[PDB]
Amino acid sequence: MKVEIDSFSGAKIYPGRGTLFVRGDSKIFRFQNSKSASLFKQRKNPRRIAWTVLFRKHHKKGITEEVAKKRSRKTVKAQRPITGASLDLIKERRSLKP
Amino acid sequence: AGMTTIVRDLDRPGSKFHKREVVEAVTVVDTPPVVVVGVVGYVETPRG
Amino acid sequence: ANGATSFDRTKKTITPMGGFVHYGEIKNDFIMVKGCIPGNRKRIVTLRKSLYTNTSRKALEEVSLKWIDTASKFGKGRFQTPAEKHAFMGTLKKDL
Amino acid sequence: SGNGAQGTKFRISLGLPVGAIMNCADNSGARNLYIIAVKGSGSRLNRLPAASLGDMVMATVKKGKPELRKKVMPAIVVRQAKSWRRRDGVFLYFEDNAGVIANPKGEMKGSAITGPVGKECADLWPRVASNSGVVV
Amino acid sequence: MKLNISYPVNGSQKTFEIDDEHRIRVFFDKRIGQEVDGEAVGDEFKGYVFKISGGNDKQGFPMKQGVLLPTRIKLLLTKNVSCYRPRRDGERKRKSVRGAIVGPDLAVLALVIVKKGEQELEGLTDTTVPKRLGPKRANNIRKFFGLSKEDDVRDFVIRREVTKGEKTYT
RNA sequence: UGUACAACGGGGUAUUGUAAGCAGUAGAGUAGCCUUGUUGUUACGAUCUGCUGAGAUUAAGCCUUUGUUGUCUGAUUUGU
RNA sequence: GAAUGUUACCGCAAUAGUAAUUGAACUUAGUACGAGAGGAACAGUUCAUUCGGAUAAUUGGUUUUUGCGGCUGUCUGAUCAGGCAUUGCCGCGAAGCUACCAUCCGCUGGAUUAUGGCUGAACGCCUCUAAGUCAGAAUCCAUGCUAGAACGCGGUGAUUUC
RNA sequence: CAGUCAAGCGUUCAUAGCGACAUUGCUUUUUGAUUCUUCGAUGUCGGCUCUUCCUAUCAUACCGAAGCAGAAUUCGGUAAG
RNA sequence: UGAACAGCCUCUAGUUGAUAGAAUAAUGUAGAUAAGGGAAGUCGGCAAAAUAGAUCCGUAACUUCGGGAUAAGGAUUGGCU
RNA sequence: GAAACUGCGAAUGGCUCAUUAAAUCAGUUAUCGUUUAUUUGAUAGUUCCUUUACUACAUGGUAUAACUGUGGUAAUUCUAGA
Ligand SMILES: [Mg+2]
Ligand SMILES: [Mg+2]
Ligand SMILES: [Mg+2]
Ligand SMILES: [Mg+2]
Ligand SMILES: [Mg+2]
Ligand SMILES: [Mg+2]
Ligand SMILES: [Mg+2]
Ligand SMILES: [Mg+2]
Ligand SMILES: [Mg+2]
Ligand SMILES: [Mg+2]
Ligand SMILES: [Mg+2]
Ligand SMILES: [Mg+2]
Ligand SMILES: [Mg+2]
Ligand SMILES: [Mg+2]
Ligand SMILES: [Mg+2]
Ligand SMILES: [Mg+2]
Ligand SMILES: [Mg+2]
Ligand SMILES: [Mg+2]
Ligand SMILES: [Mg+2]
Ligand SMILES: [Mg+2]
Ligand SMILES: [Mg+2]
Ligand SMILES: [Mg+2]
Ligand SMILES: [Mg+2]
Ligand SMILES: [Mg+2]
Ligand SMILES: [Mg+2]
Ligand SMILES: [Mg+2]
Ligand SMILES: [Mg+2]
Ligand SMILES: [Mg+2]
Ligand SMILES: [Mg+2]
Ligand SMILES: [Mg+2]
Ligand SMILES: [Mg+2]
Ligand SMILES: [Mg+2]
Ligand SMILES: [Mg+2]
Ligand SMILES: [Mg+2]
Ligand SMILES: [Mg+2]
Ligand SMILES: [Mg+2]
Ligand SMILES: [Mg+2]
Ligand SMILES: [Mg+2]
Ligand SMILES: [Mg+2]
Ligand SMILES: [Mg+2]
Ligand SMILES: [Mg+2]
Ligand SMILES: [Mg+2]
Ligand SMILES: [Mg+2]
Ligand SMILES: [Mg+2]
Ligand SMILES: [Mg+2]
Ligand SMILES: [Mg+2]
Ligand SMILES: [Mg+2]
Ligand SMILES: [Mg+2]
Ligand SMILES: [Mg+2]
Ligand SMILES: [Mg+2]
Ligand SMILES: [Mg+2]
Ligand SMILES: [Mg+2]
Ligand SMILES: [Mg+2]
Ligand SMILES: [Mg+2]
Ligand SMILES: [Mg+2]
Ligand SMILES: [Mg+2]
Ligand SMILES: [Mg+2]
Ligand SMILES: [Mg+2]
Ligand SMILES: [Mg+2]
Ligand SMILES: [Mg+2]
Ligand SMILES: [Mg+2]
Ligand SMILES: [Mg+2]
Ligand SMILES: [Mg+2]
Ligand SMILES: [Mg+2]
Ligand SMILES: [Mg+2]
Ligand SMILES: [Mg+2]
Ligand SMILES: [Mg+2]
Ligand SMILES: [Mg+2]
Ligand SMILES: [Mg+2]
Ligand SMILES: [Mg+2]
Ligand SMILES: [Mg+2]
Ligand SMILES: [Mg+2]
Ligand SMILES: [Mg+2]
Ligand SMILES: [Mg+2]
Ligand SMILES: [Mg+2]
Ligand SMILES: [Mg+2]
Ligand SMILES: [Mg+2]
Ligand SMILES: [Mg+2]
Ligand SMILES: [Mg+2]
Ligand SMILES: [Mg+2]
Ligand SMILES: [Mg+2]
Ligand SMILES: [Mg+2]
Ligand SMILES: [Mg+2]
Ligand SMILES: [Mg+2]
Ligand SMILES: [Mg+2]
Ligand SMILES: [Mg+2]
Ligand SMILES: [Mg+2]
Ligand SMILES: [Mg+2]
Ligand SMILES: [Mg+2]
Ligand SMILES: [Mg+2]
Ligand SMILES: [Mg+2]
Ligand SMILES: [Mg+2]
Repeated sequence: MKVEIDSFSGAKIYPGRGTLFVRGDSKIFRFQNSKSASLFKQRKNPRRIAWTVLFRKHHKKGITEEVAKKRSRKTVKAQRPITGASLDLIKERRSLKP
Repeated sequence: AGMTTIVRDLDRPGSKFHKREVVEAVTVVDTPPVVVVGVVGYVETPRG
Repeated sequence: ANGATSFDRTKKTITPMGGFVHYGEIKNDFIMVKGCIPGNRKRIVTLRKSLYTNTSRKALEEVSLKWIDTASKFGKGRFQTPAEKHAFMGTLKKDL
Repeated sequence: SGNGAQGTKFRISLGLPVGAIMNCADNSGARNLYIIAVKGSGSRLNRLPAASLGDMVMATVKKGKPELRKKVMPAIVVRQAKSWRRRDGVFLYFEDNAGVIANPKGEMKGSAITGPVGKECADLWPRVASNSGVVV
Repeated sequence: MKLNISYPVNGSQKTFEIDDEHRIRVFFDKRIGQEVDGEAVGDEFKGYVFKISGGNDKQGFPMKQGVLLPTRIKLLLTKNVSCYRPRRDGERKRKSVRGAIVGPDLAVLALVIVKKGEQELEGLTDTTVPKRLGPKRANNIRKFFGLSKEDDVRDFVIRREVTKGEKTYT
């Protein structure tokens, strides 16, 4: 059960819902309802239709907290040395100086 | 009360839609418990 | 989670967004029967046991739902829960 | 349907009644296909037979190679337009009515099908799955 | 689907196999690079945090960070790019590719441990594997040991023993 | 005279597709006064942008309600 | 819808009506039959046709929701907000109604016909028939479904005082 | 439209399927023959639409027969659901 | 407004006269829309739909050389500056 | 001395005669109208910085192949994560 999305308006298309259009070049366009489907058949440009995802994304509308920092990092520092060259004598000679 | 849609895997060995999803329409009947308040006895007669 | 499934999981009843149109909410047990039934919404109905034992195979098939549409029936509903709707839409001029 | 269609077909909306003309989709010289009959259709006083996706009709070539015109020949509907609904619950429709000329057994006449094809047609006649670009 | 887990602190890696759609479903709609808290994937991976790094769908096509789309696409790929090694100077090719959005259409996820949980994972936390080669350029040796441009390398370079049988070489 | 009924009001659900007002260094540009400008200044300019997925409508055969106001004995007839 | 005391609820069932239809594919099986060429069917599965009764989750149609938006002409000084053009025009448009253009459901018992038989005389033999009897059809009678006799019926509730 | 006799047809074989010369019938969607009814008026053809009925059954159910190996077909029965 | 005495809106003047009320069944009369097909409908494209102004480009047979011709076929059109 | 990186080469060769009619081609000009790997010959004291408490020159930075290892596809000179 895949919840598709509207290739014009960008709404979720839950099962058995809306229409599916298979264009000449074999490109599929899934519409959630007749509104997007007619607006599509009208050569309407979703980036000019205020209420669409594609319009909002392009106009940076309401995004707020995605352009807000997060926290996803770590801290490692473990030694393996070199294969064939005693990983033991690679920490004792690794006593360094400055 | 109303109708709605349902998705389920069909189990029909031999059908082109065996083990595939279908969407089917279903009605919903509101069904709160009936309360019993009497019994009625019927006898058979040559007139029914 | 009347309207949830072994595969849906999410807490939600069968009542669609904004409720069964021309009806109400369903706050009690219910029978969910496949297909359509004679008579219309709000009408007293009688569910009756079958009169013969059907070996149909079509009847016999044990069924388990995957998903029960709970989107509003008052329009072209796009959202199952008010949760789901808020997720996709964001905060609004009312709201927080 | 019928001869050499291994498989059944689940019923789908009838979009092409008799006298409809659909793009010839193969590469045999025919340019369009004029439906004069549907194979395995039934009788009802004043009902026009109609074809759906994957049906087998009887056509004549209205525009095409002269050695292909003025005669009857089978054909297979490969693309609809009249939106039908599948058992997974989708209502889908092609951009054009289209079909490919075939023989009673169901083998094609040309060596390719140009444009996409519906699965319910390709699932039904193998030699269409042979020559199919993108399906559905 | 098959998870392909890498412990890059140990250089360890091993594939696990997960059935049960609910356990998997945790990865769905998650992008490449999104971290995933483990306990949802199992109790063995309690606390473990997995960064999603890539993987292949059925039919074997690779993912490609940055595409979005839980579908496949067909892109124009270039030198210095993922899922393509050119064969010829300034050659581009149009190749299919799977989208960085996880879906049940995937044969294999590819995960990279970031934080370790409360329990050990066998062929991963328990084993450790050595970094094949060691520094070769001068200053990299002085920075794999910290020495100052005084200590002279020559005797700080690595030395790998390998034997002729009765002639062990260095 | 009460999990009463009604009229409004609130919340939900829908439809459309961003209200009026105000602001702007957006705007092909254009005028007018000199103190003729090292943004001179004051306005004006289809449209654009921001407050604004805003505003507006939403039961008339949608859903819901601790709020507000109100209503709750007129008429006729019937017996083995 | 008057009248069989009033009124109410729950029921019976006389009589009447009645309904489903046809095809293909898989498989049986390249099987039985055949020198070959050719070439079945019963059981099982999946669908279909013609018909019928509903139904509106979905998809489609419809639009005076004159709901939102848009456009022309003009009239209210401008603005806002509007009027008028027999519903001014256009896009979208919920609700309702609605489409093999959409979805869902369409029961199983008995008795027979033809026909093939059993036992068996007439007629020491023989005969499915004379007595008796078995198996049998898209038939018929039921089951089921729709009315419910407004002069067919039962069960039950309450039954008025100035 | 259907019988009866059976000389013939059917390699052989009257009657599987047919059938001459004759002869007996049925039917009343043929056409005639008649002129009874209507000329102070019974709206003339076909089609559309829709119901119902007949069976001398084209299909579908179950059967009998074949000059029925199978497949196909022909003759027949109960049958107008 | 526009080519206009056209249509549509308005000033002056003049009307607001045409039984009324409540509903919005069937069937109508008058006004409209319909997915996919596109005359298969029908005696017959009956009815209906389609086209349409203007500026530009482009225009066949045949001809009594006057035409045929808006032949056919295209593109363009607001507002503001 | 495999693999791989890096460099160069693959724009030569070979084949065909379809297009092409002032085009190609030819003989003759022009670059005072331009590009040119290579070959051959030449050609480079200057690079920092308010200009004493100096700037790695005794030589400054990582990020990758091959490789190890974990993988995906029926399938290719497909390639992913580590
Ligand atoms: Mg609609
Ligand atoms: Mg099937
Ligand atoms: Mg209510
Ligand atoms: Mg609805
Ligand atoms: Mg509704
Ligand atoms: Mg007809
Ligand atoms: Mg369609
Ligand atoms: Mg081929
Ligand atoms: Mg293909
Ligand atoms: Mg009141
Ligand atoms: Mg505004
Ligand atoms: Mg303000
Ligand atoms: Mg806005
Ligand atoms: Mg009403
Ligand atoms: Mg309040
Ligand atoms: Mg008295
Ligand atoms: Mg076989
Ligand atoms: Mg064979
Ligand atoms: Mg033989
Ligand atoms: Mg129903
Ligand atoms: Mg409309
Ligand atoms: Mg308006
Ligand atoms: Mg203003
Ligand atoms: Mg007026
Ligand atoms: Mg007028
Ligand atoms: Mg009008
Ligand atoms: Mg407009
Ligand atoms: Mg609707
Ligand atoms: Mg209606
Ligand atoms: Mg159907
Ligand atoms: Mg039907
Ligand atoms: Mg059925
Ligand atoms: Mg029944
Ligand atoms: Mg029964
Ligand atoms: Mg009986
Ligand atoms: Mg017996
Ligand atoms: Mg016997
Ligand atoms: Mg005798
Ligand atoms: Mg008998
Ligand atoms: Mg007897
Ligand atoms: Mg006898
Ligand atoms: Mg029957
Ligand atoms: Mg009944
Ligand atoms: Mg009676
Ligand atoms: Mg009466
Ligand atoms: Mg009665
Ligand atoms: Mg009685
Ligand atoms: Mg009674
Ligand atoms: Mg009584
Ligand atoms: Mg004789
Ligand atoms: Mg004989
Ligand atoms: Mg003879
Ligand atoms: Mg005889
Ligand atoms: Mg005789
Ligand atoms: Mg007679
Ligand atoms: Mg007679
Ligand atoms: Mg006759
Ligand atoms: Mg006469
Ligand atoms: Mg008379
Ligand atoms: Mg008369
Ligand atoms: Mg008469
Ligand atoms: Mg007359
Ligand atoms: Mg013989
Ligand atoms: Mg034979
Ligand atoms: Mg045969
Ligand atoms: Mg018989
Ligand atoms: Mg007989
Ligand atoms: Mg009958
Ligand atoms: Mg009868
Ligand atoms: Mg005028
Ligand atoms: Mg009058
Ligand atoms: Mg009136
Ligand atoms: Mg009407
Ligand atoms: Mg139409
Ligand atoms: Mg259309
Ligand atoms: Mg057309
Ligand atoms: Mg005709
Ligand atoms: Mg035509
Ligand atoms: Mg006709
Ligand atoms: Mg005529
Ligand atoms: Mg005619
Ligand atoms: Mg005429
Ligand atoms: Mg015409
Ligand atoms: Mg006419
Ligand atoms: Mg006309
Ligand atoms: Mg139109
Ligand atoms: Mg002409
Ligand atoms: Mg034109
Ligand atoms: Mg312009
Ligand atoms: Mg190289
Ligand atoms: Mg060469
Ligand atoms: Mg780097």
